[PDB]
Parts: sequence; C-alpha cells; structure tokens
Amino acid sequence: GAMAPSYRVKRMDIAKNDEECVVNAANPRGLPGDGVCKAVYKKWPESFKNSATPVGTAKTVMCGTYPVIHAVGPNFSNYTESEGDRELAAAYREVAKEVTRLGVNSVAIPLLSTGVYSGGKDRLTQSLNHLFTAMDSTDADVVIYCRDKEWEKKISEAIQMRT
Ligand SMILES: [Cl-]
Ligand SMILES: [Cl-]
Ligand SMILES: [Cl-]
Repeated sequence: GAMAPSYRVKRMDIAKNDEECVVNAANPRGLPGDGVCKAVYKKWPESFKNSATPVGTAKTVMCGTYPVIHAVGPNFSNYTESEGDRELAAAYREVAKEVTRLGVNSVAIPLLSTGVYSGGKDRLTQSLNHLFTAMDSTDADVVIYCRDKEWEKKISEAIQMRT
C-alpha cells in the first residue's frame, strides 16, 4: 500500500496517467464506446479481450502486465434514479475489491456515469461520494481524472475539505 494513502485530481486524459493501473468507464458489452472508454480502447486495446461484464460490476483484463479494470456504471437514461444510484455504488465497490486484489499502490479513476451515461444530469457529487465510500478503506493512492475546469476545482475542493 501507499505510505500515506491520498486522493488527488488531475484535469487531463486518463490514457496518459502515471498510476499502476487504470479504471475504464466501460460499457457492458466490451465495445470501444465513447469518451473515456474510447481513449482507453486506443491506448490499451488488448485489454478488451473478453472484457464484457454486467452493469454494477468490474472485470480486470491485463494489457501486457498493466491492469485495466473495466467498471460498468449504469446509464441513467435507462435506469430509475433509485436503481441507477444502487448500481453506481455497486460498480465502485467492485473497483475497490479489484484494486485490493491486484496489490497496486496507485490507481487512476474517472467519475463513473458522469458523461454520456449521466442522463443529462450533473452527477459529480453523487459519483464522487460513491467513489469515496468504496475507496476510503483501501490503501492505494487514488488519482481522479476529469476534463472540465470547473469539475477539477469542485473535485479538488471536496478532497481538501475532508483533510
Ligand atoms: Cl490531455
Ligand atoms: Cl459516462
Ligand atoms: Cl469532467
């Protein structure tokens, strides 16, 4: 584990991360997709062999020796707010189990269900709080990746408030 486990946020493409493993914001069918998923497909295409997994789960596939944890958040256009909330929390719990199983000291993670699966709603606080609930008990250094300047400031504020 990391000596003093921390949370950090960076505004840049997760495909350029400096961590020991990456979490993909995957679709259930293991398709190249859009946004984060498409960037992950371009950088680690080998990790999409048999990566299909249900909503609310995570499935890790190696690209060489680099782990890609495919985490499937719900698409809020299809689920109710209640059911989608439950599946989003479940996907993050499965990411924490995989990060622990892998023995990594750091992990790069995007905010699940905040892009095209958001159902047109701002889900920064919802998704980030489920990330914290799952990852708080792990000892890996967590680096959250985002692309929006206002989201970077809000995620950074939420991290600092708890310290
Ligand atoms: Cl970039
Ligand atoms: Cl998304
Ligand atoms: Cl963003």
